[PDB]
Amino acid sequence: TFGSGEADCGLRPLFEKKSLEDKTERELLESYIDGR
Amino acid sequence: IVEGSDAEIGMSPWQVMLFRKSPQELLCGASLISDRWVLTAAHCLLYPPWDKNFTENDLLVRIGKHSRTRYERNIEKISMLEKIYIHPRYNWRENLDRDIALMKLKKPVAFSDYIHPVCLPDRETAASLLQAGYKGRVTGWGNLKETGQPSVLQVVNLPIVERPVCKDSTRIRITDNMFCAGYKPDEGKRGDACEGDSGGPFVMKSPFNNRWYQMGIVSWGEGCDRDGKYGFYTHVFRLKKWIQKVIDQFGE
Amino acid sequence: DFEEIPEEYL
Ligand SMILES: [Ca+2]
Ligand code: NA
Repeated sequence: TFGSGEADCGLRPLFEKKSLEDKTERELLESYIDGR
Repeated sequence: IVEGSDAEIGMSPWQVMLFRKSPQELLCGASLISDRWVLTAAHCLLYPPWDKNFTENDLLVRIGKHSRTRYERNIEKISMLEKIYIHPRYNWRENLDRDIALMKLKKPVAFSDYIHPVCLPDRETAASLLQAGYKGRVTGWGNLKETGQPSVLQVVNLPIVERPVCKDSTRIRITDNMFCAGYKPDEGKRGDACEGDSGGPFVMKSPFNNRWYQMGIVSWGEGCDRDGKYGFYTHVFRLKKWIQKVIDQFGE
Repeated sequence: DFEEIPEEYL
């Protein structure tokens, strides 16, 4: 809703909540000079 | 979206479709930020040069979709609006500066595996992710070519571009409330938003806490996927105080 | 091109 995020915002039911990844998110994380 | 691919089911659960009642047609894209508020671009509602000025009663919001033309029974939700709020200083006379609007739904929507809100960035998230070279994602049911419509939601990932390069690609005066994204002619990768994608979200995934944040709103471009040209987006973090204000002034 | 939506949403 507002200020810095909210409750359970941004965590998708079919992906993050089940620890599953979509086919191109790796491309994004790899551009933030790599993530993990 | 030009040169993008079909989305996966539940990939962008915050994607919203602004649909006109008569004639029944796709107007723009929008995003769900809570159970009662939707965020979009003001030019999707008000644009006097073309006699465009929509009202509450002329639109419907469709949430939880995948297919572009079918009524997805038992999956999507259709809501009516209670109020539309356009930014007080939206500049439609010169360069679409502050192209943002908030819409309040008549009743709260219930979340599901296909309907979930995206997060709005905080100063620190904005600072670390809006950097030249970092990629974001845009989604929408807009055209596939400049001059060709998809059956399903499309997706494309694009890099943010350095401000000088954005300013030297056009004659329009760019402001601090806009950023541009896209590939350079020299990068052999294409992609862009096109007619029908305005109002939709430009999102990034945080490597610190794994959440998806909405950093921009599709605002304007010159043609679709032209070489030497880029797409321009509204800078959500720079307009956040306006956002907070109407929400805790008119609801939650 | 769009499919009809149920009447209680108009
Ligand atoms: Ca220029
Ligand atoms: Na281009």
